[PDB]
Amino acid sequence: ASLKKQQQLEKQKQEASYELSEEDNISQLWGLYEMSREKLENDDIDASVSLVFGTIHEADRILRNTEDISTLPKDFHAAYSSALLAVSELFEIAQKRLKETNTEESYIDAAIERAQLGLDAPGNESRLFLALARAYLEKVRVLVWRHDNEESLANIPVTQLVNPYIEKAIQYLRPLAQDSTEYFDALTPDSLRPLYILSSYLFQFGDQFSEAFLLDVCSIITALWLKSVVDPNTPAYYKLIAQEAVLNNYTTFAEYYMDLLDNSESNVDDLINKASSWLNNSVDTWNVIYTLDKSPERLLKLADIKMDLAQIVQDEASQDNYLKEACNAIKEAQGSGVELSPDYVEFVEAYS
Repeated sequence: ASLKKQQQLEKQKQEASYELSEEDNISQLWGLYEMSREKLENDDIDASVSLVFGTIHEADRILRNTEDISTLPKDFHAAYSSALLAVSELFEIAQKRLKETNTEESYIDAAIERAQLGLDAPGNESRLFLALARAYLEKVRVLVWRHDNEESLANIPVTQLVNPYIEKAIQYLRPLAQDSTEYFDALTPDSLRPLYILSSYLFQFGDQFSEAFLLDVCSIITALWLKSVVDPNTPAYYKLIAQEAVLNNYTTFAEYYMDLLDNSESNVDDLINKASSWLNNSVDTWNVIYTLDKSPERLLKLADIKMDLAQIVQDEASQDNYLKEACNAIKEAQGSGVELSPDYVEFVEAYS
């Protein structure tokens, strides 16, 4: 029940740890950051950088003109943190405006430090939790890169390096994913891009996590992507970005079960059903995507999903259906002028 939602939710957090181990000026800070994201979306990244540094300078100015900085709301630290992270994100251009002793990673560290400073402030915490999560996740990505490229780190296991920030990210994502956290406009598909770092980390090093941990953390991710666009009046364009991430997450999870299949001999039945289930969640989401953006090359993706179903299903009747659906999707794509790679071409020939 409702008390069970908290009893199980609590078990998720437990296994998770074990597994991983005036004022109106605030609204206007956010506006500057939001506008920087509008420019980024329009691919004018120089302007996006200007708006970002503008946000930071305005944050500094609010701070020095505030009698008591401990009264600045969480949303102030959240906006400032988000601006700092955006400098890291756009660092290739942003570095041009800075002294040479500056790094992308240092801006990620600052974004983390600034959001953490908000943990103490008054006010709604949603935007802060999102800022914290986004910054922790960019830190993960950079640590992965440092692990592959810095000689000092070569012999430290990636997971050892990175799990503490993965754990912190999940600590702040989990509450945002709850239905008790009402939607809020900083929760955009754009803002959730760092969720890809978490997904692939889990995928790439899933071999060290329980199944239950994966299912727990993956449903957090899915829940967030979906929430960023549940308002039925979200423009299709944004719905698209979220649904493609959800689809990536479903196919990734299917592939994880299919991987266990292609090794271990137990329990094929269990593994086949779970894999199929995610593959079918994929078809559903793909269909949702296809209504949002009917584009013939997408049919090749449907075909891939159906071939995976064909590959693992245990009854011939279903297998024949899947293969036929794949074939039909591939032919229609081609009939709509989509270039078929030799793979696909040969599958249509091999089939009929």
